Amino acid sequence: FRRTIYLAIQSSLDFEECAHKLLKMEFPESQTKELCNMILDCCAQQRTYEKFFGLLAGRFCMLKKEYMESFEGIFKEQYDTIHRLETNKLRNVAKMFAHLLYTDSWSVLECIKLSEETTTSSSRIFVKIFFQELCEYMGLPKLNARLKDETLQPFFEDNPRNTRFAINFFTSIGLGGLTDELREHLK
Amino acid sequence: DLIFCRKQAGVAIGRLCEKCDGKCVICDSYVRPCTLVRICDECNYGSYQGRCVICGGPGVSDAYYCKECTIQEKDRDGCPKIVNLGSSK
Amino acid sequence: PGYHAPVADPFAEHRPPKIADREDEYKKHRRTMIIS
Amino acid sequence: DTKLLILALERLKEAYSVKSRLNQSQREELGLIEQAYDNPHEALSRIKRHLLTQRAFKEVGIEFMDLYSHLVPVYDVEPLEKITDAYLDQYLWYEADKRRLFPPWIKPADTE
Amino acid sequence: NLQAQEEEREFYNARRREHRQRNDPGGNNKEKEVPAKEKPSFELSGALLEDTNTFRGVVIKYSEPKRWRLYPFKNAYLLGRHPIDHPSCSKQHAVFQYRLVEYTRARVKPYIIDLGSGNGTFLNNKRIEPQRYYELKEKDVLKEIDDEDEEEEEEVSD
Amino acid sequence: ERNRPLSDEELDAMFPEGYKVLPPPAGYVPIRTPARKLTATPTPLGGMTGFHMQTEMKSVNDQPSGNLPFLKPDDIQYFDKLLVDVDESEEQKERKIMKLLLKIKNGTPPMRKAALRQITDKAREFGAGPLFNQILPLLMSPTLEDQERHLLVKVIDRILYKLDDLVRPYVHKILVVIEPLLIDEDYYARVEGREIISNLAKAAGLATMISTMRPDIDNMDEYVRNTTARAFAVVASALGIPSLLPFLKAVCKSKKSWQARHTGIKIVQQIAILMGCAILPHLRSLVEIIEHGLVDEQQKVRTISALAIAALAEAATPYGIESFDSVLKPLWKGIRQHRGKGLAAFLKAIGYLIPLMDAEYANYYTREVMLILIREFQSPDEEMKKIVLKVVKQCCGTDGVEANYIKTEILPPFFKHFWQHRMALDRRNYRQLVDTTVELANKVGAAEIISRIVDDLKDEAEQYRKMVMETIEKIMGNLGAADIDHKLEEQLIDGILYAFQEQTTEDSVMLNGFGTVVNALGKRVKPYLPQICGTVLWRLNNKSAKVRQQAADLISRTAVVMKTCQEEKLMGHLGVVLYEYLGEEYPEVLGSILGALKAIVNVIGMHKMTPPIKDLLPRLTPILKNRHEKVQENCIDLVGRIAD
Amino acid sequence: PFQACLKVEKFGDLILKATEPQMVLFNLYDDWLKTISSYTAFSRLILILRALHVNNDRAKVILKPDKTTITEPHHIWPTLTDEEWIKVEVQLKDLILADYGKKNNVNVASLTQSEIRDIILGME
Amino acid sequence: RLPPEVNRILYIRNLPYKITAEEMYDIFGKYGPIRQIRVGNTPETRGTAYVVYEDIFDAKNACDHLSGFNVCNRYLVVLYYNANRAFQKMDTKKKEEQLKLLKEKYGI
Amino acid sequence: LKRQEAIAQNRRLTLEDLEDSWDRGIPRINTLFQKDRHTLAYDKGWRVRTDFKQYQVLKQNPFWWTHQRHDGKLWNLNNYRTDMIQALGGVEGILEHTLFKGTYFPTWEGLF
Amino acid sequence: NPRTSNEVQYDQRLFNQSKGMDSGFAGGEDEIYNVYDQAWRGGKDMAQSIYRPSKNLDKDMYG
Amino acid sequence: QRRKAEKDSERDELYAQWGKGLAQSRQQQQNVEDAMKEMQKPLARYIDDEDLDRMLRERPRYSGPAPPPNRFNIWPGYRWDGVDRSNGFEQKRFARLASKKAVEELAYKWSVE
Amino acid sequence: KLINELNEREVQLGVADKVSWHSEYKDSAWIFLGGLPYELTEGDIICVFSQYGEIVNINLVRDKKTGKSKGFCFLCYEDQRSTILAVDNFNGIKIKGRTIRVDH
Ligand SMILES: [Zn+2]
Ligand SMILES: [Zn+2]
Ligand SMILES: [Zn+2]
Repeated sequence: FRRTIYLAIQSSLDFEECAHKLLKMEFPESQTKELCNMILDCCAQQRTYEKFFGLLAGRFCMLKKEYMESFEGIFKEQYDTIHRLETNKLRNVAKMFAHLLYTDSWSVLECIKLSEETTTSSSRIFVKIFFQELCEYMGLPKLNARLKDETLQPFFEDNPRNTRFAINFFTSIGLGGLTDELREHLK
Repeated sequence: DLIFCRKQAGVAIGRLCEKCDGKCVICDSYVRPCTLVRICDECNYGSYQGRCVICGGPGVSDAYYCKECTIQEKDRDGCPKIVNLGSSK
Repeated sequence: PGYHAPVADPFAEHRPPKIADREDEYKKHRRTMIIS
Repeated sequence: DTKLLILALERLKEAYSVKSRLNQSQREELGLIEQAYDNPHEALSRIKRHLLTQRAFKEVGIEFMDLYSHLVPVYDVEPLEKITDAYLDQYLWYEADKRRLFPPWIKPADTE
Repeated sequence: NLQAQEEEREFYNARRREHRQRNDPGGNNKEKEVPAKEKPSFELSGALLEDTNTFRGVVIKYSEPKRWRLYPFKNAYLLGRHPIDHPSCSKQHAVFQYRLVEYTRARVKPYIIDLGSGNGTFLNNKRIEPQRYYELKEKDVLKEIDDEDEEEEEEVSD
Repeated sequence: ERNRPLSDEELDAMFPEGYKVLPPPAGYVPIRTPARKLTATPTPLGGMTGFHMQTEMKSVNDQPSGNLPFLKPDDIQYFDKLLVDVDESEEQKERKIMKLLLKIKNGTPPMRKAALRQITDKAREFGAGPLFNQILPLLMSPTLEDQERHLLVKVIDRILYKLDDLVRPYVHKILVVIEPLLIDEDYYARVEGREIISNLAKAAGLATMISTMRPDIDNMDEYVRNTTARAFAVVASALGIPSLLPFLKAVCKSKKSWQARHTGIKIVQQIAILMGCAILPHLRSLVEIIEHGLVDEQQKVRTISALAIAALAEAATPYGIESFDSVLKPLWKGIRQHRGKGLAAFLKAIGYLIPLMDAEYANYYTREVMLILIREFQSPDEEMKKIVLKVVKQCCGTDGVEANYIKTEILPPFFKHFWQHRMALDRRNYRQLVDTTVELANKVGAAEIISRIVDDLKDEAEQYRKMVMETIEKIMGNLGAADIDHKLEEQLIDGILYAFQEQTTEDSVMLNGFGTVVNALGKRVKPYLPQICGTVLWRLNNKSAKVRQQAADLISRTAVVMKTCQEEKLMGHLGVVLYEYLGEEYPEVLGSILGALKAIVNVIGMHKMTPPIKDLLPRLTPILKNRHEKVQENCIDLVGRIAD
Repeated sequence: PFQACLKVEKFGDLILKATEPQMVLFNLYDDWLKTISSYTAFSRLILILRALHVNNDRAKVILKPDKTTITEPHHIWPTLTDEEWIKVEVQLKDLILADYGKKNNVNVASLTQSEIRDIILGME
Repeated sequence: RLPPEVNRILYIRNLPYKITAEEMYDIFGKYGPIRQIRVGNTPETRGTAYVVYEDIFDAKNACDHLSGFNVCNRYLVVLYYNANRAFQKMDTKKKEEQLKLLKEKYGI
Repeated sequence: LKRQEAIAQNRRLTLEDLEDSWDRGIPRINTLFQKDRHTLAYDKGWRVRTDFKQYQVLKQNPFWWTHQRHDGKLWNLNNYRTDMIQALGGVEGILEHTLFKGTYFPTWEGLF
Repeated sequence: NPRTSNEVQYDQRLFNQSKGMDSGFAGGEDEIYNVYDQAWRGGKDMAQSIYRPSKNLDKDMYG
Repeated sequence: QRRKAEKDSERDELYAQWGKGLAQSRQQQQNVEDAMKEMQKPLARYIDDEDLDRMLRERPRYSGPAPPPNRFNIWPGYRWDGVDRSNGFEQKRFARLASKKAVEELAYKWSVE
Repeated sequence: KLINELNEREVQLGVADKVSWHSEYKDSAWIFLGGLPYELTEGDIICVFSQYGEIVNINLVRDKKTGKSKGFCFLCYEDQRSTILAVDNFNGIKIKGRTIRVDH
């Protein structure tokens, strides 16, 4: 199954065609986790970020309710390898989730946390990018909305120290225009 | 620049390399090898053991005189090992 | 451009293929010899 | 100067790079360019001598490359004047870029 | 049991090391890593000589307040007694090495550094202690106590 | 140093004739005096440059007349006088017409030829003075080529075949430029230099040379002293030893300073090298000169002295032993007490001496030398290792030395310290090592040496493998393969194949090596053939241009062995298999192929050829167009063998 | 040395954990057959097994040199490139030959190519 | 950090026959104090000059910036002047007096 | 940024910190490090000369727009070959269409 | 005296990798091929020799 | 004579262990730790703990400036003079080796034609 | 002086590493610096040769009576590759006008 996916995806122009080629084959559904695990790995492992492999993962979600679930899971599966993956492929990912999350395939984030406690310098960069991409689409205002209604905590709190780590860290990223309220809270 | 040494002819046999192999020394010819070459160990010694009488490579054979130079008796003069008018090495 | 200008001989490659200097620091005292 | 002459000579060499047996005139061109590598200062002085003097050149061959729609003119010059002109061109563009002759709106530009 | 062995060892610098590594004599105050001339730093500022930053020197003989010359700092400089020192000074009180003026990068900024001249040096008639770079600002004055001369600094403007 | 201030007479010394000194002002001169102070002062002051846009004569000079082949941008300084076109109004016209030099230096080959003759026949006319005045600067030029140098050397020769009494004032003025030719990396440059100094010294007079070259003996720099010594060597070859003897014999006894005696002794040496075998008659007088330096208080003189004895004895190959006689007893004594280079030098001398002694006296004396020889294997000095190496050759290559003593005392340290990857990478150490090992084999026998060095055929580096390979080659060349046992022979053939299977460069050593090994083994090699020729075919493919030619040649040299043992299938193989490659487009391969066919023809006869000649020969016929050389060579050869 | 193949953690663990007789499949070549021929992969296999049979853990040192070297769940042996494979192969040949000559008191630079091939491949 | 062949003397050419030593001293006087300067007054050597400075690095900066530098319509030929060649027109002598002086004054 | 951090650290940059972007960018950043880079710094207007090569030379250049020496190589097709062989069934299946088993080569790993 | 320079500039390992000038790739001739930058396999890519034997390194590093 | 012969002999231990390369010995020591990894980690893959922290981070020593690259990458000692004294064979040897890599590629480019 | 020409025959011929003649030793740190200037001392040569490594202990030969250097030192580093680097690199060096020699 894993090999057939690759060949179907490498064959097809567009992102539309690979899904048609893939669905058409009517490969067994439960595997609908690992398949998608395949797509996330197959391009992300692939050398540079390309728009195609990210779109495919998402459509594959809208067509069946599970595919969406299959993805959100696979995003979780990252925690274990947030440190482990080498510092290129984070450049493919950060954006690559950026494009599922700008286009609504946000609150699944919340699971992600900012602490010197446990964050991988890997993970640090991962999330770093993720915002420096998703911003560049929503443009830091619609992002103001999405956050303000988000209730993302492990990211956004207690822990005045961790509010220095948070807010400071978003001065480092550079956006730091959604860190205001927290600045007030420091005070 | 290139001329004979003409030291006294000894009993040492002449030695020619690959290149010069067939040539009779003085007549420059390949015809009728008959008699044998003799040069002094002053000309042939050491690094010159089995050295070419001409170019300075290892001798693979022995030079034979023609019949032409035989009757004109030139083979009896001084040792015909060519010396360049610098040293011989 | 100024960054590529910050990033800013082959004849001296092919010309030096002709002849050579060949020599050490000991021999170059030759250059200090006046005529007679 | 050596820089420029080198560039131009490479450029000329690039047309023949595949190099089948070519022909006589082309042979003259390779041999003469090859000459220019060995004794560059000679070539440079000869060139500057032309540029200071000769006002009369030899006849240029012409032929048409066929694109099946619109034909493309193609010119052929004797090698000497090709090396001379080539160096003239690398030089002119170099000085030109240094002095900011061409304003930015002219864009078959090196940058992009 | 006074001196067990008459020689022992050193573990110390050699005169030929520090000698060969700095020679005009051997000098002190080797330029730090930062030092860069001021004109090229006005080239990275994109400044032609009109709007460029050039530090001109101004002389006043300490007894009589003007120009014996006027000096550019743009072309570090070794302030010393006169031959070794580039910025030679006729002052008889200056040690063979008096001081140095190095432009450094922190921006292209002027700096004055005393070499620990025996007398010292006064800045705005207020001395500075040896062995640290002290930034200078325009209109500041150089001559430790009352000094045959005075000096002033000017940026080129107006 | 060269920056020391100068004086107006010194100023008038440098520049040539016809120039004036100027003050423009006294004031601009005062600007030049303040300039030093103002090089600091006015550089710290206001300054800048700018340009304005305005519309716009251009003079210049190449060398025009008719042609005048081109001038490098520097050579102008020399040839500037030719550039000006003022013409047709005495000596100034001879210097002006002498620029035919320029035609010799740069231009087309014909211009160089015709120019060269024209200046040859004008020698007697122009005289040596103007020529050398206009040459020696060029041959002194810092930018001088290789070729240009050599050509100016040629013109100096050709003009010095004519001018005889004329050159007397210029002799030193010549040698100063020429002596650097004697010490050079190029060999042909050296034989040329020796030749032209020969022509100069013989051309000039003896007293001219002598009286000329004295002041260079005590010159501060040792360079001029050295190259000057080789100069005296050349002139002494010219005018003979006995004529120049009293000069030398006077020099080595000079009581002023040691440097002189050092020079003169070096002269004795370079005479030894140059004259070589021909030293023989005056050997006694020469020794009687040099002997007094061995005991001198200075060290150099002692060292270079004993070295010169070495060179003598080496050119003295055995004769004149008693002439060295009085020299010995001090030397042996010195052998005890010395540390460092001088010791090794003595070992060099004594080394070349021992073959010249009597096997009885040299028995004792030798047995004494062996001790120190042993002890001194271990020094890091490479000069040391060279000396003690060649020594071990001569001492232990003596007929009056016992095998077992060498086998025990010497061989284990010998292969320990001497066989290492420091040596083989060097050239001289490589060769000399080869020779010494060869001779040790010549005494102790074959199976020992080879048996110890076989395991190194499989060592990583090439040059090392090359070394042991050529060593095995020469050994089995002399002693013969009969001594070799069975197992060591398995390690042999496997070693030789293995080493042969990895070839970084193309060279004969591996090939001649293999061939000699096999032809020496005779038919003891027969069980090994199928492995050989299997390797021969598989390699006979590989990747083309590198190894095809080499495997082919391997067949060529292994032909007779593949014949006499009567393996006919193998001759079928090589016959038609090689027959098939005759369509190979790479010439350097095809040549080796035809060669292999040739060698196969000389073993199996005409009517038994597995590729019957009816097939073969017309298949050869079209190849004769093939241009590139080796093909034409081997091809025509084979067409010759079959056609005959 | 098909016996030493069960010294691998995965196989021995599987068998010791097995509660019923059952047939299981594996691919010992992993994905190798993509870049290489069958038989050559067979040589690499024999090298790996034998090497596991002699020094065991030290062969594991070769096969697990850098913690940045990983093995995928679908595969028995770590993922390596062809250069890496040639190197580790040389190292394994070194393990086998060195220990054989250490047992038999033979200088193993002196063995032949035929002998080495035999020793590695099987009984001589 | 210098090539050895360059020397304190520079041969300078492509000069006019009218040219003034005022322009000479002025222009060349940028790089350092002039040791002195000669100019060919003779039929062949007219148009050529030699410049000599108190220091070599002076001349180095000179040929650096003065390379192909312009005067009137002309681009001057600027080369580092050779050595030896024609020298012996003068002699080695007059060392005795000065050496006797340094042996007298300082006594060394 | 990598230049600025290197400046403040005074330590010059290595290969690895640039291994990320090595092949990326329209100038193809690696082209800074070309050995001959000097010479190319003095070449100007190359892009237009390529446009007018069609008149000087008979043959038709499709690549006229760029040049690998100034702009680098803007594509890497190395994958396309591997994926091609995969789609055809791998090496062996392809060889099953050939004479390879005729040549009696032990393996195809050494086909040259 | 340290040997100092303004800024840092760049290392060396890379600062001289790819050829120079060279120019694109022929006028644009068909005959050229040249599409691929590296060879297919590692057979000729991987090493000059697939096999060299020895225990030299072995019995040295062994101990 | 026990303590004295152990001054000379235990100095044979001291200068013997020192002779070779104290730097070299520690690297050898690390391998010994590796053997320990083998006993517990027979065939490690991925998430097992050493790999975990492993990818979870990605005695004076000389301070000033930078030390030019050394094939073997060794920082200079504490009090090192801070000046490059060399024949430059490292760079050129360093540069030349790099040049060859370019050569193998431009060698290939040849092959397709 | 002979060293540098051995490194040129080693680089020119494509020796390729481990067959290098620094593999001659593998057992030895201590290096030999001869032709050294007499004014030099411990701390100095330590400061210059700690460049390519960390030098553990050096014994410089200084004549026992007069107590001045005989002109050479045997040095010992902490690392061998420092020795390989030092012999292959620091050789043919100018110090105080005189070119030092190094070797294993
Ligand atoms: Zn003779
Ligand atoms: Zn010959
Ligand atoms: Zn004859």
